Amino acid sequence: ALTNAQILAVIDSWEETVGQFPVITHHVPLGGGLQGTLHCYEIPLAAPYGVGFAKNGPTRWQYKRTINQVVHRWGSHTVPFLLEPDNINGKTCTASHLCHNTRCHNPLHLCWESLDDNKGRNWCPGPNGGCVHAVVCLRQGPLYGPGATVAGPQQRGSHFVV
Amino acid sequence: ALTNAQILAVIDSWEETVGQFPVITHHVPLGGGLQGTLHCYEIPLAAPYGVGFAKNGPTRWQYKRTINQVVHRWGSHTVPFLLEPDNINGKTCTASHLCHNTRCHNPLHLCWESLDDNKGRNWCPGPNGGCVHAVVCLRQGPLYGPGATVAGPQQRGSHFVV
Ligand SMILES: [Zn+2]
Ligand SMILES: [Zn+2]
Ligand SMILES: [Zn+2]
Ligand SMILES: [Zn+2]
Repeated sequence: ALTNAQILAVIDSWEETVGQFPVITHHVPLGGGLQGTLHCYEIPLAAPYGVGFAKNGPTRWQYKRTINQVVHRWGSHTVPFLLEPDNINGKTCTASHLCHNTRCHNPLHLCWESLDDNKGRNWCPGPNGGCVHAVVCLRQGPLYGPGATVAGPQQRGSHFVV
Repeated sequence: ALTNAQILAVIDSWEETVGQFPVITHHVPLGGGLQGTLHCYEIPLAAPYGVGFAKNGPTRWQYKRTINQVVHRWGSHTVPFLLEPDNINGKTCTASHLCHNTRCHNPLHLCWESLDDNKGRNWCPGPNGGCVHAVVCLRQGPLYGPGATVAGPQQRGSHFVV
């Protein structure tokens, strides 16, 4: 439908609008006890969201542009990757938040990968704690740690061996 | 509300029956380039599954016992933890497979924890690769690794900073 050149124009106007989103500066764990700073550019909570942006459900938004009378819509976080393959290993690529902040649309905080890869960064030790993700994590995952397991492997008799 | 004695009887009968489940030896990644050996006790693919066991949907089974003239049913993997709280402050406890093998019912391969703790093990480096789970993993998670990220963080202009 859209040529690569038209797509580039879409990504550029998207970057300009997102660049005006209010910035939140916060400190995050990088792994191994090291602290770092991130600058998230967050989409407003209420209209005005910025030209082309609109809510798309509970906590999702989409970017919409009408080109040559045809209406085009994209998930709000996906625009930076419109020229990239949209699947890998047979899995649909998703806009993954390295900052783990849903409202953030900073392209420096997003990557394009499968939902599984996306989900996993959540338990990742971080760039400074052992992260082995080829496209390195920006911070330690929010869910990383010992867990809260209430009961471990056990047996009353002697029927089993590990 | 079964007495403590009745519950012990349920676990004991469960253990004896699962103990007669065919034992499959799997060699799995431990992390750190090392491999280990696990003995999974797998529930048959079709009837007969074993005394007290029945299919409860796809890839799910139930264990039933008649106590005081009443049939009781539990998820086939939950029996080892019948004496433990079923939730911590509302957070539902789940039978988590440390061996990541659904058909396996080896109690030495199961732990009792929340869905999040359960999910996170999917990406753990393993017991020899840096696992930090309080209740240590028996192996490296199936999804652990560099991942397959199509595109990483990047911006075209200079509207953003990390
Ligand atoms: Zn961010
Ligand atoms: Zn990582
Ligand atoms: Zn097993
Ligand atoms: Zn672990």
